[PDB]
Amino acid sequence: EVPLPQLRAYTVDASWLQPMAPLQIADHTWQIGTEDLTALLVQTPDGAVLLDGGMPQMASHLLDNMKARGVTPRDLRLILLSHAHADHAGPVAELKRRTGAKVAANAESAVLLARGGSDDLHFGDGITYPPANADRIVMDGEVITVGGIVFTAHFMAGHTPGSTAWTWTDTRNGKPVRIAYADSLSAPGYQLQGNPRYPHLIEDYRRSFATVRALPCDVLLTPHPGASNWDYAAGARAGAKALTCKAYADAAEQKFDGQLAKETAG
Ligand SMILES: [Zn+2]
Ligand SMILES: [Zn+2]
Ligand SMILES: [Zn+2]
Repeated sequence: EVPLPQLRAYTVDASWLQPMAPLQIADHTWQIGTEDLTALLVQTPDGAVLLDGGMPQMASHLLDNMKARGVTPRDLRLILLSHAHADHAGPVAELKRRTGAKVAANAESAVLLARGGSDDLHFGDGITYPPANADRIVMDGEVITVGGIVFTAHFMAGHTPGSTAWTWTDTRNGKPVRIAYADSLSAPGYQLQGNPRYPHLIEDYRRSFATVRALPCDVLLTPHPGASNWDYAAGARAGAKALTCKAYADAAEQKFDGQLAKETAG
């Protein structure tokens, strides 16, 4: 006689959980997550912004890195998200409890975050995390300002309904640097065609390829750094091989077209 299976934890490649010291991207922007998951700290005179936190177990590491940057828990003002999957929004509930931070997200991302990633359109309950509430709902193109840095939301639905690119202008060498943190454009294991839970999935992805292509984008970063050819473990040449937003979108579209053809054949 055979029991039901044990719950299966969401396990990931070791590099996704490998701590790294803060890596500066521009004057006010740092990568503070792990070697293979992005978490961006943007430091302003009036407090800090975090874009993504990575996995649930990364919360204390993020706070240690924030401390090393001179940002105390009370100084963290705002959390923004690429998308509300466990490997990017994982520690958000805990960060809210341990810091001053409030969350701003679009309605789709807010709804998914509030169910801790459960009943995912594609993953079901396979990949979940502690639920958190959004404090502010943003609309497409809406801006949020913290200590004079202005962040713009660009909706790029597909990977999740609420997938979002965030853009802001930092400086490097007295010159402006237009940073584009573009969300994932993957569809890992997704049913793309005739998906009853996401009927216009293909059209949304196609629109999202165009959105990403057109972002203001001197430097592209992505939640999975490898998608944009970043190597956080490579120090001074971490960003050297980084893709443009144009090249990222193109590569994603080509991958997506191949996946569509494979699905039709499958
Ligand atoms: Zn400044
Ligand atoms: Zn995801
Ligand atoms: Zn991911």
